Amino acid sequence: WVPPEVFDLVAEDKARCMSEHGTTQAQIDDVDKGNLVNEPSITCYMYCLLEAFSLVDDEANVDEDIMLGLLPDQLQERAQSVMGKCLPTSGSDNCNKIYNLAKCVQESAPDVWFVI
Amino acid sequence: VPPEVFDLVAEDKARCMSEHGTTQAQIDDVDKGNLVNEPSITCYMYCLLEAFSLVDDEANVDEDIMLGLLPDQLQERAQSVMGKCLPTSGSDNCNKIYNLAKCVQESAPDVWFVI
Ligand SMILES: CC(=O)CCCCC/C=C/C(=O)O
Ligand SMILES: CC(=O)CCCCC/C=C/C(=O)O
Ligand SMILES: CC(=O)CCCCC/C=C/C(=O)O
Ligand SMILES: [Cl-]
Ligand SMILES: [Cl-]
Ligand SMILES: [Cl-]
Ligand SMILES: [Cl-]
Ligand SMILES: [Mg+2]
Repeated sequence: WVPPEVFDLVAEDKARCMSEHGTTQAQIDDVDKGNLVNEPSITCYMYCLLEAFSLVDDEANVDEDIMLGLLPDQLQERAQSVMGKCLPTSGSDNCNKIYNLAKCVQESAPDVWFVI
Repeated sequence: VPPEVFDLVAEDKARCMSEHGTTQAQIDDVDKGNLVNEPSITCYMYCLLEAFSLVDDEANVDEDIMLGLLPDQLQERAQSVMGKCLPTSGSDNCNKIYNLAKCVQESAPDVWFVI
């Protein structure tokens, strides 16, 4: 046995997603605080992070069951009502659909946000 | 009032470790690629994969979800590893995941991916 090089999937996904969508760290910091803008460098970044855990496919379809598994116990009941209101996604393109979803979630549950 | 921000991965690990009596030291060892066939840690590993929909209630791997964790450039290597290591086998869910982790480690020994 030789020590392997270890890769944190979350870290590697954020590095890749930020590079593939031209996202700045300031932008990521804003997103991590729940502050969003309808600009692809933000919204396609969010999309990219969701897709890397199979929370969305490549056609903006969100997998509710995968999402529920990730959420903590204390948010399960609320999450079911919020996703019932906010899914299926709708918008102008893949990334705007994810924008609209995020905004729908914030409207329904203004005290809840997450970072992957 | 700013929203409370939940760290999903941190929550999932916290929940699994509390369910299985798993210590941070155990999780840190696995994160370094050190594996042992001990339920307190192997059941944690199963729990975490299950939370991510990577495995079902019998520790069967969902191949599309597992491959979906990885970037495009790693799909071929990942598929090769899955050819060697799936389907899972073992005496219970925790042992199935232990055998899977060990297979994955042996099959791609230069690298170790962790949620
Ligand atoms: C429907 C639901 O509960 C959560 C989906 C909201 C989108 C959140 C995106 C988060 C991120 O990209 O960090
Ligand atoms: C259970 C788990 O953490 C999944 C690890 C990610 C997929 C396995 C990687 C294969 C490869 O990249 O060598
Ligand atoms: C069997 C396999 O492919 C991966 C084993 C589980 C690794 C999951 C990492 C968990 C953590 O980092 O806490
Ligand atoms: Cl983009
Ligand atoms: Cl959807
Ligand atoms: Cl479209
Ligand atoms: Cl399997
Ligand atoms: Mg994919």
